[PDB]
Amino acid sequence: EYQNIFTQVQVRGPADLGMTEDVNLANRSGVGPFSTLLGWFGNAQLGPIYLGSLGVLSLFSGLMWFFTIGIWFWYQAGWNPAVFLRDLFFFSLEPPAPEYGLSFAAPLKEGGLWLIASFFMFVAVWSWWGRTYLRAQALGMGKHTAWAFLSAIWLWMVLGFIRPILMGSWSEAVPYGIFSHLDWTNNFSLVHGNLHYNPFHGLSIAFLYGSALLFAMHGATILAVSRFGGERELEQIADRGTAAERAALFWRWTMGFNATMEGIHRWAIWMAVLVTLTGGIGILLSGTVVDNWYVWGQNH
Amino acid sequence: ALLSFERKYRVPGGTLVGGNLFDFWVGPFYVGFFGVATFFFAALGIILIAWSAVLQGTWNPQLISVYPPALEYGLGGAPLAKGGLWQIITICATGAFVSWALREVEICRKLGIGYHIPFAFAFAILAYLTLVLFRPVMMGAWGYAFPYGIWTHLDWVSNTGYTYGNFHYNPAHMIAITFFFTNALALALHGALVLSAANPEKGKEMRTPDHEDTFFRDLVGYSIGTLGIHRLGLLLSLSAVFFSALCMIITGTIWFDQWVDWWQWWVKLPWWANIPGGING
Amino acid sequence: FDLASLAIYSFWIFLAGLIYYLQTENMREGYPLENEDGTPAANQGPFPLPKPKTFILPHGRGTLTVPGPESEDRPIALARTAVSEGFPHAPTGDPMKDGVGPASWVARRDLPELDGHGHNKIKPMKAAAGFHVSAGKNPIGLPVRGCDLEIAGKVVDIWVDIPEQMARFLEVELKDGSTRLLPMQMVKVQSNRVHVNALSSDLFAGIPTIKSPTEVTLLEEDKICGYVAGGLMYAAPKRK
Ligand code: BCL
Ligand code: BCL
Ligand code: BCL
Ligand SMILES: CC[C@H]1c2cc3[nH]c4c(c3C)C(=O)[C@H](C(=O)OC)c4c3nc(cc4[nH]c(cc(n2)[C@@H]1C)c(C(C)=O)c4C)[C@@H](C)[C@@H]3CCC(=O)OC/C=C(\C)CCC[C@H](C)CCC[C@H](C)CCCC(C)C
Ligand SMILES: COC1=C(OC)C(=O)C(C/C=C(\C)CC/C=C(\C)CC/C=C(\C)CC/C=C(\C)CC/C=C(\C)CC/C=C(\C)CCC=C(C)C)=C(C)C1=O
Ligand SMILES: COC(C)(C)C(=O)C/C=C(\C)CC/C=C(\C)CC/C=C(\C)CCCC/C(C)=C/CC[C@H](C)CC/C=C(\C)CCC=C(C)C
Ligand SMILES: CCCCCCCC/C=C\CCCCCCCC(=O)OC[C@H](O)CO
Ligand SMILES: CCCCCCCCCCCC[N+](C)(C)[O-]
Ligand SMILES: CCCCCCCCCCCC[N+](C)(C)[O-]
Ligand SMILES: CCCCCCCCCCCC[N+](C)(C)[O-]
Ligand SMILES: CCCCCCCCCCCC[N+](C)(C)[O-]
Ligand SMILES: CCCCCCCCCCCC[N+](C)(C)[O-]
Ligand SMILES: CCCCCCCCCCCC[N+](C)(C)[O-]
Ligand SMILES: CCCCCCCCCCCC[N+](C)(C)[O-]
Ligand SMILES: CCCCCCCCCCCC[N+](C)(C)[O-]
Ligand SMILES: [Cl-]
Ligand SMILES: [Fe+3]
Repeated sequence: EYQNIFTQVQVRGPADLGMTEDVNLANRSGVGPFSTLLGWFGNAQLGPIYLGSLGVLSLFSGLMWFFTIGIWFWYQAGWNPAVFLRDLFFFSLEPPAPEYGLSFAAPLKEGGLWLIASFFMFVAVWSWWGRTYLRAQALGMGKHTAWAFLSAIWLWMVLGFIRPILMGSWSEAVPYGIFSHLDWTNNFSLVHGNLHYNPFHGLSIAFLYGSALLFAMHGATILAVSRFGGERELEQIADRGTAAERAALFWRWTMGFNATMEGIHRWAIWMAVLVTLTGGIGILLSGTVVDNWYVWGQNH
Repeated sequence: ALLSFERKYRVPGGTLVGGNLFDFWVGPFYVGFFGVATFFFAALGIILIAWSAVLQGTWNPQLISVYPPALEYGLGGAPLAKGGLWQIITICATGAFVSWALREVEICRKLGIGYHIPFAFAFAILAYLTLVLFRPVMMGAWGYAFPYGIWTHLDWVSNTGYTYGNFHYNPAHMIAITFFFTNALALALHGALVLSAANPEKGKEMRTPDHEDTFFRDLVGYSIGTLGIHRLGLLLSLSAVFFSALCMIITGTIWFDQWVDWWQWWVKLPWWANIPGGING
Repeated sequence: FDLASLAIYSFWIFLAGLIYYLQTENMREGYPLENEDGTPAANQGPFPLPKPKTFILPHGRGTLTVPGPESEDRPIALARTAVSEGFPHAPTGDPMKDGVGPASWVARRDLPELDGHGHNKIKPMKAAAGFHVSAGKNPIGLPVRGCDLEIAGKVVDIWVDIPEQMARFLEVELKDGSTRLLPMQMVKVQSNRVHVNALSSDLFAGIPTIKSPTEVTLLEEDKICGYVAGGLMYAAPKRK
């Protein structure tokens, strides 16, 4: 039978310019081209996009961060394009050495540049957070997106800013590099006596696994009742239909309890935000309070 | 007891085996033939677990660990205390996981809905069999499978990984991780987007799905749609697990060195392989 | 007793309250639990019913307060098969016509779903200025074949979800000149035909009809989709 994974017949019409509400229409781009490719899987329309001061500041500040890491990689490559492509994943922009402590006085080639890039990244991320808030506010929506985004920002703030400060050395931050930042992750665990025995790490894993579990359940459930229009979840909330009832009854008969069309999305948002919420706590306690998690674990 | 709207759905029919012999509910749980099978496999595996705990000498759930047979046993049977219990418990676990999926299928039929859910659950089963069956068999010993213990099975992950240097460098391992992170990223955005529309600012009417589309076009210039995001979430989570089974079925079977060495075909391409400078020069 | 021990203990307390909260939030529909005779069940579980919340629906469609007094607002043509609880309830007549089992529908509002601007969310393409088939096979004109390998009619139009630019129904003209709507998710568009495995050719006429040729209400959508999905179980005797 038909599985509703890919659209059978695409239909296209006049582009949707979207809701107005209190959005400043001066900052909306034009509509982009339709993508028959994306139409097989989702919507084919590209754009419009909103471009305010925060967006411009984020995009610009983010490209400076990208370009700063860039010129450093070209410098490590001796400006040779061949060496650049060969060792692209091996290049790394490292933080200042431990001797500089929390000083911004490290020369550029010894962590000064890492501090500059970190400044641009800091501005780009936080201006983008403000963006997610104001876009919801302009449309009169709740701020669930901005608050869920804070959970990711929390782990990112712990890894590269909060924890290094508490440790008293920028050298405790993560380096900018494909392979180099994997190695930093590996050493962090070895130094702190195996993160497997950090309970917040184990919790973080439970919610990471649990998020793949929950989205496979939810995604499979909505597609299984899409024959009753189940993906139209807002109206199912305001006016329960047979889609919401069958969805609930499948899971109630399967495991003994069930959700509502709204309630399942509170499960979803919390399952996901607890990943980076517990994780940021585990990392923050590593080296500041606990030096060896395996040893710490054996006393409790 | 029933949900206020549940009775009209509790009709007979849909079973695959036994006709109406097992076509009934216990409280909320639907039984069916495979519900009985699930219960029988589960009740056995649990008894053997308790029996292994007696042999081990502890009733603390944090210390109980059922180990597979020693490598010297190859792929043959072992005595109960020397890996046999792991072998039987693995059989029961498989029986329970498969029975669970076929029970879900019977529920899909009685409710006239699609079979997406048990299909997705089969990927999780595939991953479990990749680690306890497919990979051990290809490597030629059950001992390569992981032990059934809360903490001992984290040690297995650590030992198995570091046997190949830093498992991070397993390229299939990178892809699976990317899907896991992206999935949690997509799950958070989806839950937040629906809730933001069903629960708007104070003094506001409920939002519409158009607001959801408009919010994401304003944010990143594209909205995938109410249907597309559920297709996406299903795809992200299954691909993550798919590449997870892939990154292990190749480890120790067709690849035996440290995974960082796999990336040298790129570094040591004879043309730029000798150019001085850079990291590798 | 270190700061780490207190953090992990505080979190497990936070998580217990979070679960408690999440469960009650998911009890705003379908509770309180009923006995199989409709009366309230004695054991309702350890979690209490949540306190009412109010949604203000847009376009002046009123407010919804959940939880509230639940009602099916329709007859249920089933009957007990056992004195004890937990056994199937058997149809008393035609389950496809009576809308029970997999053929069930819910008494949703007899109004069409609207978009963000107050217009009908779904519309026939002949009434949707500018919409067309952009990729894939265009089913308009193709014959519609049932699970009995007989032809029930031909596709005459596509009902489109305009905000999402998506096909949701095929309008199929029956031998008698009338039309019915078929869920897009229950048909297979092929080179020369549209195959509907859920229904036989002589069960298309039984699909509920709509009151207006240019709109479909939420009630009619549930009745149509329920009927078609119910065919998988109740039309199987003549499925070749
Ligand atoms: C997946 C790749 C690795 C692996 C790597 C890790 C790592 C690394 C970690 C875990 C962690 C856990 N793993 Mg393990 N684990 C594997 C295979 C398994 C299997 C299995 C049958 O294949 C099971 C049941 C478990 C079970 C568990 C839990 C004890 C724990 C949290 C998981 C979770 O919430 O997931 C998401 C699922 C949900 C949110 C749904 C609820 C699932 C519940 C929690 C399952 C409980 C199972 C119970 C303890 C055991 C069976 C009981 C029977 C009655 C006998 N692992 C394989 C070998 N697992 C974490 C931990 O804290 O370990 C101590 C951790 O850090
Ligand atoms: C040797 C390696 C160690 C180990 C060391 C670590 C370390 C170190 C860390 C983890 C962390 C994590 N580990 Mg561990 N880990 C090990 C073994 C495992 C195993 C396993 C099977 O054994 C598993 C399943 C995991 C799983 C996980 C996750 C639960 C967790 C990451 C959360 C997350 O989503 O981060 C991904 C999300 C983020 C990093 C958030 C970032 C958000 C920012 C704001 C994004 C900005 C992007 C930028 C601006 C834009 C780019 C361009 C765009 C196109 C616009 N680990 C072993 C024991 N693990 C983390 C954690 O929390 O631990 C408690 C962590 O720090
Ligand atoms: C030191 C350890 C090594 C390492 C070594 C390994 C090894 C070795 C493996 C992984 C595997 C994985 N690693 Mg690694 N990995 C490390 C670092 C990381 C980091 C990180 C940030 O550093 C991350 C994000 C990951 C991520 C991951 C995933 C891609 C994957 C685990 C998920 C999976 O397959 O689930 C699959 C899901 C399941 C197995 C669950 C199946 C559940 C069954 C079907 C049902 C159970 C029912 C239950 C018993 C019932 C209970 C009922 C009660 C009511 C509760 N690794 C480091 C470098 N990693 C594993 C993998 O790919 O496995 C295939 C694996 O074996
Ligand atoms: C495929 C994508 C993700 C996914 C999806 C998924 N899981 C699913 C489903 C889906 C779609 C279901 O429909 C099904 C379900 O009903 O979920 C509520 C299920 C399910 N996923 C579950 C767990 C689970 N899924 C996981 C992962 C994933 N599930 C993937 C990430 C994980 C981990 C560790 O990541 C776990 C632990 C269950 C809650 C449930 C299936 C329950 C089931 O089969 O029940 C019947 C079995 C019993 C009642 C008991 C069997 C016990 C054994 C006989 C003995 C124990 C032996 C065991 C090997 C001990 C090992 C323990 C140690 C390793 C700690
Ligand atoms: C959009 O619509 C949706 C819904 O409705 C509207 C939902 O309701 C759900 C379900 C999701 C939830 C309820 C969220 C919470 C779930 C989580 C966190 C997953 C993790 C779940 C668990 C840890 C629970 C696991 C429990 C069990 C496996 C049950 C234990 C098993 C038992 C007791 C045995 C089963 C019974 C039998 C075999 C029959 C008995 C046999 C006899 C012989 C008597 C989804 C996905 C959805 O999209
Ligand atoms: C032709 O090529 C050119 C040159 C044009 C390019 O553009 C090529 C460029 C690239 C290919 C770039 C490739 C990019 C990377 C490899 C980056 C990889 C990044 C990671 C793996 C993630 C690392 C991020 C983790 C860290 C370390 C985050 C730190 C964030 C902090 C919270 C910021 C802290 C701020 C500080 C210390 C000071 C600034 C100001 C404050 C007020 C705090
Ligand atoms: C072609 C232009 C592409 C630009 C992309 C920018 C970067 C986004 C990347 C990853 C996040 C995944 C996005 C998917 C999250 C969707 C959340 C959701 O629920 O969307 C449903 C729908 O949009 C509501 O109607
Ligand atoms: C850091 C974790 C954040 C919690 C995630 C869940 C958000 C719930 C809060 C809803 C926001 C309410 N409001 C009025 C601002 O829209
Ligand atoms: C919102 C869903 C809640 C899911 C809770 C899952 C609990 C998993 C338990 C993991 C064990 C963690 N610990 C502390 C023992 O390492
Ligand atoms: C790990 C936490 C426990 C997992 C199982 C939780 C769900 C149990 C079954 C639902 C309740 C059943 N009952 C009979 C009370 O309705
Ligand atoms: C229920 C059918 C599932 C079959 C797969 C189960 C895998 C068990 C592996 C252990 C085999 C032990 N044995 C029989 C060789 O002694
Ligand atoms: C590799 C895992 C094998 C186990 C699969 C058996 C359980 C049934 C899952 C498939 C049922 C879904 N479907 C679509 C095939 O009907
Ligand atoms: C000594 C106390 C240590 C911190 C304990 C952490 C538990 C509470 C934090 C949970 C997250 C709360 N919030 C606001 C993000 O929803
Ligand atoms: C049993 C103690 C419970 C206290 C711990 C915290 C429980 C509250 C959970 C968060 C509430 C969610 N909310 C309303 C902020 O969206
Ligand atoms: C992974 C943690 C999941 C926690 C699930 C606990 C909540 C189950 C509540 C069952 C009660 C529902 N009931 C039977 C009264 O309708
Ligand atoms: Cl902006
Ligand atoms: Fe949803």
